[PDB]
Amino acid sequence: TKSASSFLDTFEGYFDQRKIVRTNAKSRHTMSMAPDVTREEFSLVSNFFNENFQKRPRQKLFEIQKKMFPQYWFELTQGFSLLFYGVGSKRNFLEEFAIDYLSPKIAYSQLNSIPCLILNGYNPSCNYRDVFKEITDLLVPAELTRSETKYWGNHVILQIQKMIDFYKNQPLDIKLILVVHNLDGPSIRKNTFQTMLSFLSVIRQIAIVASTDHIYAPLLWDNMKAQNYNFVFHDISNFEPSTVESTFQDVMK
Amino acid sequence: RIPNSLLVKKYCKMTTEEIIRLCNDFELPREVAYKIVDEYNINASRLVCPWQLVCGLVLNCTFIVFNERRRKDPRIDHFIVSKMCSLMLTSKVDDVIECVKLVKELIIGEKWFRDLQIRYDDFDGIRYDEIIFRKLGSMLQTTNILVTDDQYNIWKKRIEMDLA
Amino acid sequence: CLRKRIIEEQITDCTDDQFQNVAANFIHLIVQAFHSYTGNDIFALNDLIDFKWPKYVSRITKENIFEPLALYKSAIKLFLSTDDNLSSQTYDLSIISKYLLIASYICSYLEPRYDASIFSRKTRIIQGRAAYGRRKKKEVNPRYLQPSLFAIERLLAIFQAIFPIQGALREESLMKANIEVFQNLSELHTLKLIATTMNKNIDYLSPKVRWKVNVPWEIIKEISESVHFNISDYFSDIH
Amino acid sequence: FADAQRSHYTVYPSLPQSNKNDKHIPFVKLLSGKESEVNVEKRWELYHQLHSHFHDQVDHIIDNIEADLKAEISDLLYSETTQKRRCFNTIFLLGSDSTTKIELKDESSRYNVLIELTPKESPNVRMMLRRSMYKLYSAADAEEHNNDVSYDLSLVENFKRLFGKDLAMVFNFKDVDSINFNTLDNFIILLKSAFKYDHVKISLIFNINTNLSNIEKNLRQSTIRLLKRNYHKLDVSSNKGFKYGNQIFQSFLDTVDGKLNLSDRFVEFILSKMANNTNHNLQLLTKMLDYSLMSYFFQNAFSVFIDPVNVDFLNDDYLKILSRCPTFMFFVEGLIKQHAPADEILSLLTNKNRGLEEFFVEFLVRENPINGHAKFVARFLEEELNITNFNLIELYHNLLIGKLDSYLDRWSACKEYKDRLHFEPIDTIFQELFTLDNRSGLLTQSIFPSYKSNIEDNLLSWEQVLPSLDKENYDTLSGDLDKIMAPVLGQLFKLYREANMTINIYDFYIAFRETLPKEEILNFIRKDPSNTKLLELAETPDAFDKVALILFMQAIFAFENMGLIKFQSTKSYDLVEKCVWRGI
Amino acid sequence: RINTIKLWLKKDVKNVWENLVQLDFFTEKSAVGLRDNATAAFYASNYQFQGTMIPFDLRSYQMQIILQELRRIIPKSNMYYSWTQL
Repeated sequence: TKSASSFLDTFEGYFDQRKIVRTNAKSRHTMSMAPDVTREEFSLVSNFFNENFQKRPRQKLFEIQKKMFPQYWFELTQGFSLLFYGVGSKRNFLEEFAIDYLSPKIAYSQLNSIPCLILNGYNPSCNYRDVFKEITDLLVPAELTRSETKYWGNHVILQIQKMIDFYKNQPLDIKLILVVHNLDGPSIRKNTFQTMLSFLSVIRQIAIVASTDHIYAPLLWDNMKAQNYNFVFHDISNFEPSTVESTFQDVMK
Repeated sequence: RIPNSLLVKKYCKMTTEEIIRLCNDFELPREVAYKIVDEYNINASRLVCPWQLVCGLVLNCTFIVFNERRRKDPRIDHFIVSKMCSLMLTSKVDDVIECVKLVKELIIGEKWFRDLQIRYDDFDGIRYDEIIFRKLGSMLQTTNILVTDDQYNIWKKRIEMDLA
Repeated sequence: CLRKRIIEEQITDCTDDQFQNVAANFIHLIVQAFHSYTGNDIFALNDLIDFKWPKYVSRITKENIFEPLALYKSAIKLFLSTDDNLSSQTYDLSIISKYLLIASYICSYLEPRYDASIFSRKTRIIQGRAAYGRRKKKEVNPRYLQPSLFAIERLLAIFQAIFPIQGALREESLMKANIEVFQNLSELHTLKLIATTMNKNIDYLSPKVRWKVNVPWEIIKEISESVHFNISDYFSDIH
Repeated sequence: FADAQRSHYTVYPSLPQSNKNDKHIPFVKLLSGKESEVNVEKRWELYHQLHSHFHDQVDHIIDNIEADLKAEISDLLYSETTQKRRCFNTIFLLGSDSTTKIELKDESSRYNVLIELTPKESPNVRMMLRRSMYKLYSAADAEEHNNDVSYDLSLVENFKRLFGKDLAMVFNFKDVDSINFNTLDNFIILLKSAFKYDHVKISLIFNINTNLSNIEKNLRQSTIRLLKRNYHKLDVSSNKGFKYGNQIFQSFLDTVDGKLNLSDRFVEFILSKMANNTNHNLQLLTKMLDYSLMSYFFQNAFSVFIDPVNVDFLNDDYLKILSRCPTFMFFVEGLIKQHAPADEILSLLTNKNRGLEEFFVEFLVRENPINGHAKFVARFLEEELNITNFNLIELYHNLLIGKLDSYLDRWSACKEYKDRLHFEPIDTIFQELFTLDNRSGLLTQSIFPSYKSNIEDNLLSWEQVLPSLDKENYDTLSGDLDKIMAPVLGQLFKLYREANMTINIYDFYIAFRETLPKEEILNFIRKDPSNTKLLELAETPDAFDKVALILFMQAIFAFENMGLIKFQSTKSYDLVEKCVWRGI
Repeated sequence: RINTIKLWLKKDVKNVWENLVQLDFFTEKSAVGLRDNATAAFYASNYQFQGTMIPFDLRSYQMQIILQELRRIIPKSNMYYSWTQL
């Protein structure tokens, strides 16, 4: 009604809805005339509608896709990384998949459990040097010697390359499960973090279980990043209310 | 003069009697006819030709009301499109193939399409318990390299009469 | 290479003057042939003399050492063109990356208002009007300048307009942008063929980072020749 | 709580000590839960035998391309001189990704160092020089078995009197298309003055991932004429000269020789996806073939019958499954239509289990060599005919279709051999349980998905992801809401699709406000027994708008970090811009 | 108008173009030269300028010697001397 579009969404829907609208046909209405609320009325009706609008169909959907878990463990143990794109929060999926299901099954099969490094990549305070500090005490690799370090190089990338050539002479058992939430988040989409996380997925002895939120996500990875990940993509879009992450972002009036 | 086609004539006046005749040609039920003639009230002025939208409607809302009828034989799958190709005075079947594609995204998130696809459990041809395991990429999905379980026994029953 | 040519050709009518005169004549030939090319630089003449010397000794046969003119008429091929470059095909890229380079070349030289007159081709069902196009052809030739800056949705829209047909009613043959299109687009950004506003360590996933091509026309014509895409009639309404 | 507010919290999951079962393999019970556990164990061990036999050949090919490449480069790196003797050797490695190790020979009384250089290791000329002379002094003073020098070309000047050996440094620029050429020709100019020192031998090795008309367009012409003194080119790419696609696809047939078959659609999908990617194809070959194998042994129970010892575990459900193959239907229709024996088709139709149970085990001695004859066509084209520009995958595709003669006449070089290179094969009954295939779109959905299209489809239609229910409505909190009301963030997208390019957020809110039920949600909002705050706002005479703005603003600030909405006009954030269109 | 002048192709006018920036007849668009102190010549040695990452024949150069000053210094017995007027 408020769009005079002849076509709808294709390339000609792009070319058709990008017209030029005059100054009187426009509707300059500020959102001040929207009926203002408090922060606590939002905070109340939000957490009401999260778990009381489509709660049983969403639990039905999670039980539908919860019998998919042995295929995820099979794909992880055969070398691939996993990537869970979709509408809604994939957070509790990976918290109920990697903690509950996956590492008990990995720990039994090679006979404490298998360490799970969760990584809240929707938090913009996500440096890769303290994350790699957290990797280098769950594996504790060797140090960078004088000949193998270079003239003012990056020590993290050289250490991961040293771990890569170390773990070609090793048994193939999962030693860590690295659970990245919102892999294209605002401090992890940058290039050296992705070089780190792409060189970590070269190692067979670590299972990467990632998740994305943005829609132009796959152009973060070229023929070198998408080859060292070797993702397998799984649309597990489950329409979650996504209220763990929205406390980080601005909910400004 | 002979007619070339019927989905050519621009701004031909179409009343609801022709639309309900075209709906009762395909034996489509009441609650889909009372959406096909009620949508014509909505977009009537902005119509370059009203023998394309009503033409594509009665194959888009025909494939969703008779979905289980098509799964046993592919003869009805050609029967409805050939009936529409000869009812629209058209020699080329491709021009009514393009009709449902041009009208299909015009009604994709419509209301009556939304609660009419669940009524027959169509969900673009393949039902819900077969498509929710196809969106997740499950290796335990039903690929059609065999024949369907209710179809093998009816393949068996057409053999006992060819020997007795 | 000359002192083996004098015995390969059985040349006995020679002395040291008969070598140094053809040497000085060759140097004068490179000078009067290539001085308008180089300039007054000894270094750009030294290497031309080093290049074109044995291909000039390979043209003396039995009596070109006595005359100065039919030897120059026996080697006129190496005194017209310089032949200094490092030399078939154009680029060893994929098909969708070549069409992505072509579409990024199109959208960063075309004004964004005039594309619904060049690419919009499908039959309407609703009352709408297409783009009329530009009235007057501007003869400033925009593809001499620096390119423009576009959003990635315009590249993906022009990409599926110019793409050839692929793939009987459930195909929907108009190719959508899968993983491989985005992966090849990021590969083109890595190979510095499409490029952007280089802020230091820019995020690709922002609605404020716009893209541009930085390959010239002379390789885009060879690319559009390789995939056989008529691109000469895309900039026909400018010159 | 407050653990999802700090980045990288590691978590050790505690575990129950034992459950004492065989659940150490992911292979579920197939045949709708009728399979035996020993067959699942044999299926897992059989898949691992096949996967190990494949990857032990893939690793030898992948570690043989390096022994071919180190043999290739180190022959035109040496064994040649130039009469000018004041030039550096130059090797342009075309199409190569920077992934190769270079070996330098003995050549005693002369050091040979390799100085790898990177676009991160080169922000200007002085860091290139300091890193290069640092690597030179390190790889000179550590290959000797004591003062500190400055890292510039003076070490190259007095390398003869510092150590006693002649220098031969071989530079190696890793991503030559990614360095500044303005820094690179400055470095080449700065290296050119090393010619006057009579004990050096500079060699340059360029790893180019594009064509050579894009390197000699960006360089300066004097550097190009310096590089035209002793230059060689070398095409290093695994698509040139199809030898490593004719050794990965050849070795995949050596694992499936007789047990499995490949479909037509599968090999043409391989050819379509290997041609839309040029840089790495020896990896996109293996990660399609392995994922084809993994979706087979996870799905096909009859994989346990690809070994000729498990022939006796034909239960009743296997006989149900194999009977409804359409090739067997074509065979039984053949047994009807040519002649009429009654009591054999009456046996093998539905009654006799022993005839069908023993009939299938005859169908495994058959071979019908597709991949047993294709190696003969490969050896004929390589050895007797000497044509090394053929593709085994595409030749195998045409041999599988049957139009192989067109592909053999594509060269017009073997006209006297179109009978010798001919083979017309047929189908063997029960192929269609033993074929690697893609007719469900599985290798498409989970290796190369239409990502943005799937996101938009789940945003728009949403009934293919959320169920509809018919019993669980009264014990719930929202039973009548799943049928009359679309989910917010999936309802707002229906208005986002048919909006303009500039969407006023107040009009985008009003269009969302009048697509909600009014007389249902004002009854629904008073349902909670515990809290008391949610009911008093329903006692306010403007409840519907104050509950509508919460859901609208939640959906808007949920779309925004997904990528569909750009807030233009900062310090206003009132007029959003649609920036993702469906179908593209 | 007419024995002539050989038109050199754009594969050989590149060397001429580079020889007229190594004689300072063209500058770039806003490129400052040598910096004043030693740190500002270091702070810019780590910067990667946009005028050197774009292709060669699109760098927006700038004249050192205008056409009026070119008119009076070229001798009037030249075959391009009429072309210095505008």
